[PDB]
Amino acid sequence: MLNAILVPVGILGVFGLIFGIGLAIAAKVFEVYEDPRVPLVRAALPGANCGGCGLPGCDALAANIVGGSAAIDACPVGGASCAAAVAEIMGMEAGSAVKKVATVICQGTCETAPNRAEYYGEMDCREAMIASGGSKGCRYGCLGYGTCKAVCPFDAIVIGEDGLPKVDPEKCTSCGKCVEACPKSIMTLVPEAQEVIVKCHNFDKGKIARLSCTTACIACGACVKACRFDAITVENNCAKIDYDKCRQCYECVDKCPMNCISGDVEYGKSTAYIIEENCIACGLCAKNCPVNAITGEIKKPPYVIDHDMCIGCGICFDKCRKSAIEMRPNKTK
Amino acid sequence: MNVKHGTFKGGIHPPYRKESTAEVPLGFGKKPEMVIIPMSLHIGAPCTPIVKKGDTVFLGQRVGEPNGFVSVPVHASVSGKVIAVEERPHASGDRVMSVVIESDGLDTIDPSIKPYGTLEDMDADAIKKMVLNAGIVGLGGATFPTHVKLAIPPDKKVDCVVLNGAECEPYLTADHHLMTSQAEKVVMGLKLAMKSVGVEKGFIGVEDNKTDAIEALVKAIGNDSRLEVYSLHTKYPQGAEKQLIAAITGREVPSGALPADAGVVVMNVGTAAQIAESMITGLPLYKRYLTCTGDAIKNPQTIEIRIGVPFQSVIDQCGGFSSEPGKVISGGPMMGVTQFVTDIPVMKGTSGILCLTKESAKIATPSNCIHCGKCVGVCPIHLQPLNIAEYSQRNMWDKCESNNAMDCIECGSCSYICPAKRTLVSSIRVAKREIIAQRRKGN
Amino acid sequence: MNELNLTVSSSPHIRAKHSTASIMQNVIIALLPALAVAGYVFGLWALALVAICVISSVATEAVIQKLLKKPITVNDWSAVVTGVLLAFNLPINAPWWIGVVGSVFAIAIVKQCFGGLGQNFINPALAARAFLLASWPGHMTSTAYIPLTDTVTTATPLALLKAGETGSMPSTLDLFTGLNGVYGCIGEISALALLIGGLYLIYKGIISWRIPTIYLLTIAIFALLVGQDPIVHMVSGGVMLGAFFMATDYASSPVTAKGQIIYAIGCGLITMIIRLYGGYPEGCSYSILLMNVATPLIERFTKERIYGVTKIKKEAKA
Amino acid sequence: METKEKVQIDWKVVFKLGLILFVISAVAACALALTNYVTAGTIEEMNVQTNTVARQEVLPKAADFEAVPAKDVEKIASEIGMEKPEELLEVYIGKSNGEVVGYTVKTGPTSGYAGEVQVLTGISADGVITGITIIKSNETPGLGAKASGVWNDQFTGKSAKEELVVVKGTTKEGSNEIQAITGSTITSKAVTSGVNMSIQVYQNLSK
Amino acid sequence: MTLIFIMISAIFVNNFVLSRFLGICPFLGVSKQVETAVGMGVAVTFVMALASAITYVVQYAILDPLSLGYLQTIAFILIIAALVQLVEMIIKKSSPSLYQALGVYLPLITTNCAVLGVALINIQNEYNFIETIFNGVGAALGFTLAIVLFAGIRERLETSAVPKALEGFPIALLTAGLMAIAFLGFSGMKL
Amino acid sequence: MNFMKNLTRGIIRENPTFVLVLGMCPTLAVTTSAINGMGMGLATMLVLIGSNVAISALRKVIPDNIRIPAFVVVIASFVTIVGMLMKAYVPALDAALGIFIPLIVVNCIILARAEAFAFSNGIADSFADAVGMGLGFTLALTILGSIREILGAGSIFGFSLFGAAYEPVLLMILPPGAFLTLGLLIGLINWKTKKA
Ligand SMILES: NC(=O)c1ccc[n+]([C@@H]2O[C@H](COP(=O)([O-])OP(=O)(O)OC[C@H]3O[C@@H](n4cnc5c(N)ncnc54)[C@H](O)[C@@H]3O)[C@@H](O)[C@H]2O)c1
Ligand SMILES: Cc1cc2nc3c(=O)[nH]c(=O)nc-3n(C[C@H](O)[C@H](O)[C@H](O)COP(=O)(O)O)c2cc1C
Ligand SMILES: Cc1cc2nc3c(=O)[nH]c(=O)nc-3n(C[C@H](O)[C@H](O)[C@H](O)CO)c2cc1C
Ligand code: SF4
Ligand code: SF4
Ligand code: SF4
Ligand code: SF4
Ligand code: SF4
Ligand code: SF4
Ligand code: SF4
Ligand code: SF4
Ligand code: SF4
Ligand code: SF4
Ligand code: FES
Repeated sequence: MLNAILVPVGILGVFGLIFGIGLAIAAKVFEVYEDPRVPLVRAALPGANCGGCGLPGCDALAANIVGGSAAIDACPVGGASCAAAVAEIMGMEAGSAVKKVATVICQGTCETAPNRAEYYGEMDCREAMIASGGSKGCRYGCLGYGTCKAVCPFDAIVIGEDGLPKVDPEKCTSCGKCVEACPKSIMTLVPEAQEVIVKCHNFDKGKIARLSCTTACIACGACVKACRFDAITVENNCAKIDYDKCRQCYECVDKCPMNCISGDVEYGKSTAYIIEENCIACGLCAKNCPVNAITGEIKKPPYVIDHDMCIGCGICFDKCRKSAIEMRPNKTK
Repeated sequence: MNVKHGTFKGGIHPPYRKESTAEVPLGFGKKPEMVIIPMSLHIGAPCTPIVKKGDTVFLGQRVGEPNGFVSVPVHASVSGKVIAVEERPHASGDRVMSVVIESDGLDTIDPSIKPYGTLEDMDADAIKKMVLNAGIVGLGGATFPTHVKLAIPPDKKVDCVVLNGAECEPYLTADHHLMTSQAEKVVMGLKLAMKSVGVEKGFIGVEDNKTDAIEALVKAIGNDSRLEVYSLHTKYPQGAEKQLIAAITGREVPSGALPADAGVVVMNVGTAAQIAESMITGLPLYKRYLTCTGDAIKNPQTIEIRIGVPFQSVIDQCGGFSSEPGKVISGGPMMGVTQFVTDIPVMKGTSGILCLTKESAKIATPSNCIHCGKCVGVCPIHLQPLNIAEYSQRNMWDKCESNNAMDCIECGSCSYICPAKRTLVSSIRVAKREIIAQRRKGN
Repeated sequence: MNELNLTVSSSPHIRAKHSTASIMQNVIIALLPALAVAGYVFGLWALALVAICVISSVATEAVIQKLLKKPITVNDWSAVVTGVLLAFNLPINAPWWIGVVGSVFAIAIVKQCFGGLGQNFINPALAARAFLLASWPGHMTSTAYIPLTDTVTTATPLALLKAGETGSMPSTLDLFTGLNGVYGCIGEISALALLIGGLYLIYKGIISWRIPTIYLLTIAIFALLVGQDPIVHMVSGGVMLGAFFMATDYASSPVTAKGQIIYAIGCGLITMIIRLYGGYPEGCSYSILLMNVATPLIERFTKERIYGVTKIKKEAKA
Repeated sequence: METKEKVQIDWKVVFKLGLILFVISAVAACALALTNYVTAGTIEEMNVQTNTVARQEVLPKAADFEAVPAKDVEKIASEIGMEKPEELLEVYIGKSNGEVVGYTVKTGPTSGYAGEVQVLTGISADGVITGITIIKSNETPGLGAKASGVWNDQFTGKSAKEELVVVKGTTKEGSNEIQAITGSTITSKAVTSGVNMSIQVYQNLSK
Repeated sequence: MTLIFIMISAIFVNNFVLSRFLGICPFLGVSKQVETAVGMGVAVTFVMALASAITYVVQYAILDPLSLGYLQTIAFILIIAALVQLVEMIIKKSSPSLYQALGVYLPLITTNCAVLGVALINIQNEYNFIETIFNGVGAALGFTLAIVLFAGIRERLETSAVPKALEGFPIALLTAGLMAIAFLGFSGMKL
Repeated sequence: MNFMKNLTRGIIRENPTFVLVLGMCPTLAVTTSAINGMGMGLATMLVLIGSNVAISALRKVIPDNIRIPAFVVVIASFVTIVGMLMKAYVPALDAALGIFIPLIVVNCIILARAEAFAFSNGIADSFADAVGMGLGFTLALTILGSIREILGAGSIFGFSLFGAAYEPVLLMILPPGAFLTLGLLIGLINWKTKKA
């Protein structure tokens, strides 16, 4: 009766032993020679498989990296957290990458910028670019046929009723596909904190641009004169705002002849709102303050200051050694 | 004369409407009052104007110097006073730098213009210099400079020069009248080009439907055995460069290469005629045989016109519009570029002014592909457009490149023969542009 | 200035006269004589079944294309062609619900689920026959039942050939014209009408001679090699309609010459093999479906040499 | 050489892989042997009981069935005229009250559509087929699975002196004629074939 | 003639994917491209041939004399899976190239029904050794042919405008159903 | 919190027949009726529970080089146990099943979930995942079998529905019927998920 149990145990044990010995003697010969750098980076990447960063797929970064050909923030979909994770795996500091959103720099509707010749063909922006360079009255304006919407994989672009595309700030990962896929080179990336943008991609002179569209940049030069910090420049008869030096004083939007800059009059006006606790009545603010909206006598706490008008500025977080001045948006609406 | 027949594989037979203008005798045009001379009259780099407001020029005066090797000077067509230098509408739809100028009224010629001599006095370097100085470009549509083509590289061997007298497009009968009336100038230009290149074989490609042109060319050749004339089967796109070279010489131009690799130098008949005219008289290129036709024109005809005359003036010269046009085309139906306004000056490379009415411009909306396999059966490059178009519409540029989308000549046969009224050549052009842009961005 | 409202396009600005609607109308015009002979031999019920199939196909396509928010494209006459070719496959004793179910399956699953017209990969009218034959064999087995004497047919001529009972076969000429004592599907009584329709289609340029000519040639060659009568094998069965109107399908046949030649050779070989040695009395549907399955391989392996490339010898990627 | 002798003392991975696999396989084999000892006899007992109740259903007139020796099972199979029989499985003789009442034969089929089907045929002593039953059929459902049920009633009460023939029709024109199942004709010609071997065996046994 | 009949029945008449419901998960998972389909076919062919040989030589020599028909499946697994592991090892280093980890489908060659099913059928049908190898090779070639044809059809359907709801796996299932409908014509062939 | 989350993930969100696309041979081969689908679902659920529990309990002794032989040996032992038990108890289900009862070892779901989740997780989490995924597989098989039986036999669980004169769609229980039904069902599920 015993042998009926010893026979299958012995047979299966012999088979398992010889097969395991063969597999182990083959495994050491069949050596892959891999490094522990690809397996620990697969859950850090979002794995969206969206080509706007370089190599196809999202499994290509964990075949690269050991060559230094790409930066830590090469993947914009993951963002600051993924960049910091990759940097701390590689052992270096992670930069403070500001989140960016795709934005159209053309505000032209079918009523504002009418066409001059009806178009026949496929409903696409590149196909319209082929047919004698677009059917729009403005040569550089947005066609509105929806190529940027069909390329974006996160469904963050909705074609509006006026023909221009609107980008939802919550669903945009700044992958950069729509920027490359727009034939008119209109789609750009703007920081989320930036509101004052020059929304006209027109390179023509004054009269032609004014005839083509009702909100066209004519390179008059009033916005440059209004700007104090030197952040907006007129090149190729078009205005462009440098987002690094722009402190959002909301003065270029006021002095534009035809509201070419996307902004509203609600800004600043805080003539040195000073916390009473952390200033020693130093009296370094009433001296000039160029427009002279601070003047007082030494200003022992609490500060006796009349608030009537200001410049906005937004730079007085460095003039105070104790940081007593607070900036708050306090205007109409 | 041993007249030989040649043809190629593939193509279409569109309904050539060469009856309303072919039998009508060629006329001339009146002296224009004002002309717009653009600075972009060629495929190369644009020129830089030197005349300012208030100046006075004559015929043949230099207006813009070349900028680079592949660039050509631009001459004033008519003597007069320049009134403005500004951006003006262009045949490509954009606005380009240009000089507008009203004419004096008596057409005074430049005293510095002199004849260049004869055929035996003119050597290859001087021929190239005269071609560059005369402002002669490719009159076949591409507007490529001729002096670049005539300057062959030392690493490439060429043995024959081929004249392209085969107008494969409908409605265009300019070259027919040119070889009918000025065959001797065509022969002289062919001889000059053959002497400039340094070869001994010359061929002429003429379709068999123009027997009068064949007889005129045979009479003009004489007893010269070094030049031959070929009667080709009436087909489209038989007039193309690769198809003509395959039909005449039998060689095939390699993919992504030039006819210099095949040992051939091909020029339009009009270019040779202009070269001979400039050698005889010394005047630059400022006139062209332009045909105005279509079902929206009262009296379609072929006329000699200057360079810089707007479309409206020549259209008014041809009797004006009979009805309201639905399409104005600067060229043939299969290769022309549609227009927005009729205030655009004529080019050096414009071949025809075609006016389609509203009834003839109505094309049905594109529909689903039925996989009939007629686009593949008419390709002269033996491609399969039903795959390239579908890959281009789905944003797959890698498969477009893998399906040889860069070998297309944009002849329009595939989109002509398609029963579903699809647009196959525009998607292929999209794929070509995106592949070239990706190559530029990657480097 | 005057507002000249023009039109803008790339190329070409002139187009051909033909279109999809013209192609399908000419196909139906070519199919009409077979319908006439079917109405003559059987009666009004053949025309009623054809009308039922046409109405079912048109309604199914219209409803499905409207429910998907797509533009309605019942004007290209593809659904009518599919319905007619499906009604030509049915017996005279098939009830109406068989035709309705077949039309719904052909339009919905085979055609509309893959994208629409010309975007499928298999033959719809033969897929709707390969589904009704396997689902309801009792109704799809007894094809045609009434001669003028009502009881002197028993079996149909193609099954008698496989059973070896050649003593009751038609004398190889009545079976051609289709007048007395021949009984098959609705549109297979006469082969002369189908031949006339195929000749008209060849003349109009809609179909190419390669597939029908090579199909009939290889069937004749195989039937002569084995030892059977080739004429009886081409004329009898659904060889004529399958070769002319169904093997020459647009969305399921190769687009090149070599592809069409190989496709026709394979269709004929598989048809003859299934007929002589298989379990079915005929094998046109299954051979055509098998060669529609293997069509992309033939398309991939038989591409024409592009102008310029001189056969690079597989050494530019190593 | 040999990857530094399998990284010197690291031959233990080669040893322990095989040892672990051996232990796991031995444990699994011991469990399987124990459960086989637990439930081996129940399977064959259930099979015998199923065959017994199937035999009881076919022949109700028999008090008990006696098994003929298998040497005889080959002996009649050898000479009564089948090319490669290989299917005359078992023959049982019914017995009731001192007299033989009939026979039961588990023969068949020859060649089915999708394999082989085992049909049990019971023939009474006076020469009347009392019924048939299918006990093993790997046929496609809906077509070949319909052969067990009402159709079997076509084989009851018929004489046992001539072979049966299958006909495609809805009219019973002959005594030895069997109507085929609609849509499944290959299966209907295999069960009747098994009945043909059964009646041949009964005819040999009656002599 | 008999071996040719076995090969024909294994490839065409009784194709494993399209007529026996064996080996469908990799038939639907890796058939997106022709090249990966061919690689899968070659790997499955080698695995199936070696498995058929080894389980035949172990079934009629070891298990049958000792009356151990209840362990059979387990034993076959220890013959199949280990070999597949070696195959997974071959695809990476032995040949210095070919560099393809298929992804959640190379370990499933052990789990493939067409690999163990052909081994079980090959003893259920009582075939000889040469017949065993021939039937295994025929089943492998049938699997390769089916997966190659399916990959070609899917690469064709890559250009068709299939609806967004049916993109991916439902269209693959519909295509497989239509392929089975087409392949139904070989049923009942008695050569 | 993770136990119910894993169970719900196995039941609805994973659903190996409808989303994961695994275990398709017994899905399309035995779902000609609801009873056979229920039996396959229960057997697969029991085998999956046993194999996942054993593998997650033996995660510290199995190296990465011989993982497949040990995994499929444990799975095959459990499958043989279950098959012999159902041979002893339920002969009708085994007779209706046939070749696919030894082929439970080659169900892709079992080894996929062994190598994906059961190897690198605890006993309780793996047990919850096995319970949820077995319930999901059972529900999918029951739904598919009910639809196929309704269309091709006119009955549910053996009780006839469309009277007695109904002529069945005989291709419904054929392999093409199963393929088409699964394709249409997955398409409907995808459409409902995307539109919600
Ligand atoms: N009005 C008319 O008569 C008319 C008729 C038909 C076509 N066209 C249009 O004319 C345009 C010509 O297109 P294309 O495809 O023939 O050629 P292309 O436009 O590519 O260039 C023309 C000439 O340049 C060559 N070329 C370019 N770079 C060169 C170099 N470095 N050296 C030597 N040669 C070089 C070309 O092969 C040829 O000699 C087409 O767009 C066509 O559709 C006009
Ligand atoms: C589709 C197509 C059709 C063409 N047809 C003509 C034609 O009919 N006549 C012609 O002279 N050039 C034609 N060309 C241009 C030739 O390819 C070539 O570039 C030109 O003839 C050279 O002009 P040249 O002689 O001034 O160098 C065509 C080009 C294309 C792409
Ligand atoms: C020559 C020709 C043959 C056709 N043959 C068939 C056919 O059998 N069955 C079919 O339904 N449709 C046929 N059609 C219509 C055809 O549906 C359509 O082009 C696509 O097949 C859709 O599958 C045919 C069309 C043409 C022009
Ligand atoms: S952009 Fe980021 S998520 Fe997208 S593929 Fe690149 S690395 Fe992956
Ligand atoms: S809107 Fe542009 S940048 Fe933002 S996700 Fe879409 S494609 Fe990427
Ligand atoms: S932004 Fe660019 S891509 Fe988007 S609709 Fe406008 S033109 Fe087209
Ligand atoms: S003028 Fe400026 S705002 Fe108007 S359409 Fe053109 S780019 Fe847009
Ligand atoms: S103020 Fe407005 S119009 Fe003037 S240059 Fe600035 S952006 Fe252009
Ligand atoms: S918001 Fe102020 S700082 Fe920014 S560009 Fe306008 S004027 Fe300059
Ligand atoms: S610390 Fe700030 S608030 Fe105080 S005196 Fe200096 S500048 Fe003024
Ligand atoms: S930022 Fe400086 S200059 Fe501007 S209001 Fe404040 S204190 Fe005055
Ligand atoms: S694909 Fe290009 S070469 Fe071929 S027919 Fe179309 S335009 Fe002509
Ligand atoms: S000609 Fe048009 S409809 Fe025919 S296959 Fe080509 S693209 Fe499709
Ligand atoms: S192949 Fe996946 S369960 Fe059979």
